[PDB]
Amino acid sequence: SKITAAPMVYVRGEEMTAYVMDLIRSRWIEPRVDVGGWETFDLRAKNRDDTEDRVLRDVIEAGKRIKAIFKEPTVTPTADQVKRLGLRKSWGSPNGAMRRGWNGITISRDTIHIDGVELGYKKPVLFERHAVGGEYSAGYKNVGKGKLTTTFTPSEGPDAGKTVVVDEREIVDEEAAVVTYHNPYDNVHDLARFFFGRCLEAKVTPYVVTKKTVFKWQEPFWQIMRTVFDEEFKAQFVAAGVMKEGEELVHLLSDAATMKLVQWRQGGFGMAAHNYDGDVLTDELAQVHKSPGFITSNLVGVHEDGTLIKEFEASHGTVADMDEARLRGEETSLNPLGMVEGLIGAMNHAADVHNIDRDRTHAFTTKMRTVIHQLFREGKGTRDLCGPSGLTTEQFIDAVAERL
Amino acid sequence: KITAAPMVYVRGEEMTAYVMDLIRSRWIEPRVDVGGWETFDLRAKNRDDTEDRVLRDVIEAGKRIKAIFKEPTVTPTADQVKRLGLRKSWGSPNGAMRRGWNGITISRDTIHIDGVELGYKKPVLFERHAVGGEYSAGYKNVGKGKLTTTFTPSEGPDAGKTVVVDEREIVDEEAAVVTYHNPYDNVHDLARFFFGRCLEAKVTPYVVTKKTVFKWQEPFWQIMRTVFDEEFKAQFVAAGVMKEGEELVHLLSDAATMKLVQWRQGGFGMAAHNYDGDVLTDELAQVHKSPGFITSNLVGVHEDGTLIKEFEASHGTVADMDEARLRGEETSLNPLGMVEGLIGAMNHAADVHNIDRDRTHAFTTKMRTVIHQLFREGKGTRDLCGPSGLTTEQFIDAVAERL
Ligand SMILES: [Mg+2]
Repeated sequence: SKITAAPMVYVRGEEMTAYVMDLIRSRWIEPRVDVGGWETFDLRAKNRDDTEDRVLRDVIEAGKRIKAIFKEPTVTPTADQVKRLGLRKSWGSPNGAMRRGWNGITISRDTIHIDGVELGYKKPVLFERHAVGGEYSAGYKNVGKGKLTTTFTPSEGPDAGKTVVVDEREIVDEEAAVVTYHNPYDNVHDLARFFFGRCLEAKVTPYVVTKKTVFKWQEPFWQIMRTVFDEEFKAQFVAAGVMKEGEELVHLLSDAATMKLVQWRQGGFGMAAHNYDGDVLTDELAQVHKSPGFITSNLVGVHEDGTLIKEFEASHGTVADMDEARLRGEETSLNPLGMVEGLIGAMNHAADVHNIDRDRTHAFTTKMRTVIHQLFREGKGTRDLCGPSGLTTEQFIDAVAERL
Repeated sequence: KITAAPMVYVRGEEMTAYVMDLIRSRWIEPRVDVGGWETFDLRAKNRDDTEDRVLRDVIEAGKRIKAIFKEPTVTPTADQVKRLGLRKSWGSPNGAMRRGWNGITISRDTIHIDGVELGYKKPVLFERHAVGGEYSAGYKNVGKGKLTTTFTPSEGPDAGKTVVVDEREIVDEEAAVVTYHNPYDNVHDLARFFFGRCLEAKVTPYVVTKKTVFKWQEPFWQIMRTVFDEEFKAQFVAAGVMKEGEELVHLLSDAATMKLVQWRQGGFGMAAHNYDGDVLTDELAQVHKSPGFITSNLVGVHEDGTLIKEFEASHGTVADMDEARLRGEETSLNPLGMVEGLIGAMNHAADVHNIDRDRTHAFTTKMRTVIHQLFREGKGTRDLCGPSGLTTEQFIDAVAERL
């Protein structure tokens, strides 16, 4: 019989990545997997306009209920795209919505490796980007001279109801930005447990990355991680030989971590950072490794029922330049490994979170990975890694499908 | 013997202070009268003992003299408070200097030696906005409650009218609440400094921000682009850097981290906000070779319009080599990054005070040429020349010999 796919949200995009995933679903998945349990959503920039971001609020609904999501790269309907695609209106990045709609704790940005192919990092690297707070949710104004005041009124504790001044300053410039933001730190307890759990499993030395020396408000991010590590993980890490006795959890300053990403070409490490630091450091990580596509973008949130909501996406966009090449009858060679790593993760999580056909699903997803890696070893991968004698997009799809 | 102009000299500790003591004893003092040098003891212990009056005195001296050389220093963090037996922890001196001297820019440029291959083939220039952002934030660590940010303009048609900038319910038992500002008036000055340096160096300039998401940053780009288009674009075309119709490029901060790893040919410049510049200049140093292979020059302005310039190396005091030294063992400290700082400071001191201009400039040029030439001959330090490289004292003597 075919493998019974567990309930999973499948978010289709457009352009080259949608063309490639249609071939992957048709030729790799569907012959071997009953995907009846998949809930499919059309996130074409058009369909987000045409439905007024209904299809987005429906994806978020399906996500909270099913807890496993594969998302293809999508076109954010920015002002440039409204004109190009003849849309009616402009719409924001879906990330903030998904990060809050699924109680996000982290975006896992991990190095993708190919057995038999050497990339920038020799061994796996793990990165945890705090999924919430910071400047991504800042309120702000561009102003000239005047007085800026920030007050806080606690709702609890011995000073409930008492308004206190957080900051007051005189702006003395004719052109200035004034900015307020918050970092919610309650879920850093869960982030710590998730991160250290993953790092132990992977046998990588974990590091915590902040600017807490100057940005002193960041101290809790560090203190919560050290506390969870010392009480719940330091023993297991010494026992597994990842860390020696007496060795302590190391904090790295954000600016220093940019230097460690370049130095530490052996890999075998893990880092956890705030939202913005993680955005910037993970792109540096991508470039040292190979390119954006060679890092995951795996959102992990916490359901009210205590299980994890996990969304998986490739770290590249829809590759419109290649879709143009295709529609000019020029050969293409899209490496689908980034998106396949995402689909594997989604299918695996769906099987685990629902307890449906776990053994067969994990065996199939592992075989897909093993088959792809072996083609790359033989010089039968895509042209990004195998050079000009590498296979086209379609030749690669067929090469994998024959070997499943 | 050269009469040194008035200059502030900020002394540190550990390996770097020992190295600079020798440089002064063997290279400077036998050829230069350093009467005009005002020296300041910025040991962590001296910051702690004077309750930072020594840092207050450095800022007052810098405003008066306008030319500052600063050795690497130990910031009195909680760990250094333990290690050095201090009474209190203290912040870095940087905020005090950058704000105290009306900072505009921190210029952080790759250090190059003809005939020595480092990470970037051609010079790279970086302009970090010296002030603003989270470096001057107010903040609290709080629980649940209501956070309100108001602004009252003092000028214009809405003067006196308090407006709401932000209002949000904090729903977490543990949260940071943060308010900061970006002062953009001196970005007009940053832009002219940056594009002029890039034009001189013939490098392609880029502006780096997160303005697509952090939209309050839009003016940083608009000010720079307006200055570029009005004052510099045609010059960039005529210098062979850019083609007609090519526009100034904006890079997102996260994309710029990728470009620093990719663009190993160098020949580019980047301008960024304070924090973006902090992280990118550390990345820049590492791709080039190491922390000290980047200059660090703060440019500010006195209320009388005279530029205040401070110069330092981009490395620390290298405690580990001081330890190895005190154990009688061999060291190899490359002093080029520190000497580039001293050269800039003495050159500015000479230019601002008009004291022995011609001879100071010749001595500073010779110091650099003598150092660079020794590296070309495999008689540099072991960081560039390998084990066959000279020791700290051997390198100091070798340079002394050739002046
Ligand atoms: Mg720094």
